[PDB]
Amino acid sequence: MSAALPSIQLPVDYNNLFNEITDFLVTFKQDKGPKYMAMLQKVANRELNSVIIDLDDILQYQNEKFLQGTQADDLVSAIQQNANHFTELFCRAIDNNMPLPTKEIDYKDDVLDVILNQRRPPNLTRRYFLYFKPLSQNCARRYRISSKPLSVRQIKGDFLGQLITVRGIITRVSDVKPAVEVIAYTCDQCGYEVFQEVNSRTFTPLSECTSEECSQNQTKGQLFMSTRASKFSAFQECKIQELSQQVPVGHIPRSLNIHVNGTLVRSLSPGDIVDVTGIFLPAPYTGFKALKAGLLTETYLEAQFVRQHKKKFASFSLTSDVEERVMELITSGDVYNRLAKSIAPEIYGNLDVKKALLLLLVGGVDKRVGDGMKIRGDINVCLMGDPGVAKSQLLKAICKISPRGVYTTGKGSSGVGLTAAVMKDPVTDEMILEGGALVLADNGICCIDEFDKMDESDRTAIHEVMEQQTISISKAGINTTLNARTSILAAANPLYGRYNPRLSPLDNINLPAALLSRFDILFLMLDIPSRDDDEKLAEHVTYVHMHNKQPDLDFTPVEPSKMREYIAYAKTKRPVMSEAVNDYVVQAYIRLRQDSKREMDSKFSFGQATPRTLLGIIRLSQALAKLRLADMVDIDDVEEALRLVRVSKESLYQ
Amino acid sequence: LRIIWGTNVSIQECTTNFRNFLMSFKYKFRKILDERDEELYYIKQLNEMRELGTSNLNLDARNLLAYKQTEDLYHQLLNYPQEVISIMDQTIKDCMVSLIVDNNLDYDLDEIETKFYKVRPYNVGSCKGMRELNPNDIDKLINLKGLVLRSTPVIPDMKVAFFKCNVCDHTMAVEIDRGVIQEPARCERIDCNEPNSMSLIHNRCSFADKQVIKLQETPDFVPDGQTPHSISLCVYDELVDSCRAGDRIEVTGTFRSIPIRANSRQRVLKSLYKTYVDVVHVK
Ligand SMILES: Nc1ncnc2c1ncn2[C@@H]1O[C@H](COP(=O)(O)OP(=O)(O)O)[C@@H](O)[C@H]1O
Ligand SMILES: [Zn+2]
Ligand SMILES: [Zn+2]
Repeated sequence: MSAALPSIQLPVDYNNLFNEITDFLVTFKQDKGPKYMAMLQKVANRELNSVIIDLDDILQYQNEKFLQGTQADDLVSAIQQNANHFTELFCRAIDNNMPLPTKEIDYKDDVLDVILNQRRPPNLTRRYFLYFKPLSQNCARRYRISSKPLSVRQIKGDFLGQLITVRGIITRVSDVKPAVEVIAYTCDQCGYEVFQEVNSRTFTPLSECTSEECSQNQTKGQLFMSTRASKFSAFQECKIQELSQQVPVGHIPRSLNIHVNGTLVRSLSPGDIVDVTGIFLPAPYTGFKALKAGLLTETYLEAQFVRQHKKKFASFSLTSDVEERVMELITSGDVYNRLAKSIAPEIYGNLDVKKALLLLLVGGVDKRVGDGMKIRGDINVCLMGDPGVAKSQLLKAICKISPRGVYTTGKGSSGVGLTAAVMKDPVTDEMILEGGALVLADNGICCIDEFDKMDESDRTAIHEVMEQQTISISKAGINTTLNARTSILAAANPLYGRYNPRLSPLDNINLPAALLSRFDILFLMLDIPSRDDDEKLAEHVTYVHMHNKQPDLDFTPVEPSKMREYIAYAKTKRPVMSEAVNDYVVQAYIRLRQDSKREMDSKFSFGQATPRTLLGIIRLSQALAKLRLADMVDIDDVEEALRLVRVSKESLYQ
Repeated sequence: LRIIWGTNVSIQECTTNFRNFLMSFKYKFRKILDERDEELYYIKQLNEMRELGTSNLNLDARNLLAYKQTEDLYHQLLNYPQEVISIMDQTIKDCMVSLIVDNNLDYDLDEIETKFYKVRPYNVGSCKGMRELNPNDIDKLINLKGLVLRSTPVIPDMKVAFFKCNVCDHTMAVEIDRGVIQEPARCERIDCNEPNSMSLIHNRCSFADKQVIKLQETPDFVPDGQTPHSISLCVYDELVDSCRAGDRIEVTGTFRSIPIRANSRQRVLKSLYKTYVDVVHVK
């Protein structure tokens, strides 16, 4: 019947496809030996589990063929299409030619390679996954595209399976789990194997003996399956949500799903900028069987590669250029106050507080008791002060630059959205939990605003957090003692908006010191006129509102990429405290204690300095040492600590 | 040479090396591990236990790591624990009666030949929770540390498939074959030939005991953004009524996989295999 399924043809030609590929797979020497083949030797060494695909190199071999006058025979123009077919062709091209194990197999190696060599479709002979990654357009513009960062909303239908890069944010991914690709069915009697293949969600097993010897047999002895011979590879899903600045006007953005497998499942965590790459693909759903017209499709996308403009702290390792970055950074000097200058220059002055935020980012130093306890190298900061003066530019710059960052309001969904949830998972029956604003943060930063407007509950929780990095819950299923490891930064205003200079900060302010004792730092940022300072204030404000570019100082404050770079490298040390500084610190503690107690029980008097004050002095001195990048402490730092401490409240006296 | 398919595990060589390590282990790990009187660390267990009639035994990993001839045994009990232990349960009776040869005894020999034996590797190489178990390393000796939430009741399982013929005053019997039953439809052709006449009774058959336990995982390290998980597993008979709510636990077992049905209605299954753990020992 040529009516159904009639003939038709295209320029696609698989015969040259395979030859082009497999010539490329071996002609690579431009960037051991043919390093692609050396990597294959590594694969023979069982060094990796997933092959890597660069594509500007494929462009470059097409350039080779071009420069030599050969029919370059472009496939990328096709591979950008229909990628799901190319995958089981590339795998065949490699299985065709895998080099030999330069090392020997032994009892201490992958337990799979032995079975490989014991029995030494083709899918179960594959000891290698593949995960692509597309070009960065910086190279596509070299010599002259296809896949730009795109939306949840801008699919346009026709982009099913075409090569693509989407940005957005991951809300919730389930846990990694295994899934068949090929069955291992063995015969009781024939002693031979059967390869039942599935690609669907589902199948129906093969029970009666259709074997090849049982074919020529009356009796049909039953077959069964394996738990190790049967191939496997994992399967995990993730949901993007759309970026704000690209939502059109008044429009509620929408959702999307992706599927991942195998190796790259560990490179995804919720809350981040991302550029997923891959291909958008269909699957079998039609709505739900009444609101239908046929041929309908639920759908998904393929994961093959992850880049994110936010580099977490545990991806740090030096090289022959980033160490140069840190060098030329440190070379200029004035590095400390330069940093605290470059922190959010959009807003004016108060270097003392920019510096305190920098130190909040440093956190401190972790120390373990070795007797069943540790103590946090962690910071908690506050900036009490009247309105009018800038307050929020700070927190937004913070969560702009710091990773693992979080903003919340004061009231609204503070009941549980700062806390642990309970939820069933889509892709698998299981009772998962995702947490509030805080728990998305850990070994990272938060920010809060209008603390005074929040509930007593948020106070009950944060009173735990600032000192102890746990959370305790006794509501339902969730009975945890959950780990936070977070760094608090709130803000609020006093009771009357502007200060009461005839009342104390201990009466003017709304919060109790039963909590605020935990607040190692506290600024009081209020405003009184002056004929001269506000002139150039307006100069600053007006020049920034004139063009976003900050004042044209002989100075270049620098990107947060480089800043998180330096923070991460300074997070690597763990310096030491001498006794020469210890004694001086002890004396300053006793000074401040007796002084503040006997003297400051009065007008401008806040409470009393504490052990926590001392512990914080210590942590911050450590951080200073971490910034100078020496493993010990100088006496030249504690002076800055206590300076900044008694400086925090200087404007209480004017 | 003797060897298993897809495997590098000898029975009798394992028995010999087992026996030689067993006759030779004298606080070696004090010596080779560290700087730290006594003699023949293990052998006292095996001398004492006989008069008390017990078919169990515990076992470290380090004492293999200490003795010379056990370094390769480590990676092999590791990979093939139920197989290496189907060996050692035999090597143990072998060593038993190779050690009784130097002794004359009252007739306790009516039992040990009828006996079984089993082992319990407890203090083993550390494992990092659950996330580590990408599918490369399924079905392997494993260790964990956490606490308890929920306990189930007893799963029984057919262990002797009794079978009542309908006629000829005859019973029938048949056992489980990698976890199934293939009812003999026939009627014992000789006496009577009715090729599908037979019945089934439960009150005859032999039942196993299995239990499942919900557990909360309590690592020593976690990644950036972590939170609890709740895992199920399977213990089997002679371990029941041991671990319950109110206990922290260090544990061992084997990580494994299994699919589930789509329904109570037909055999159509899931591409993704629910995971679990079978149990080897609890601390
Ligand atoms: N010192 C300043 N320089 C420039 N702009 C400022 C300054 N202080 C306040 N502002 C402006 O006024 C607003 C102050 O809001 P902010 O104080 O951050 O939040 P809230 O007043 O709710 O605590 C900001 O939008 C900011 O641009
Ligand atoms: Zn057969
Ligand atoms: Zn009968």
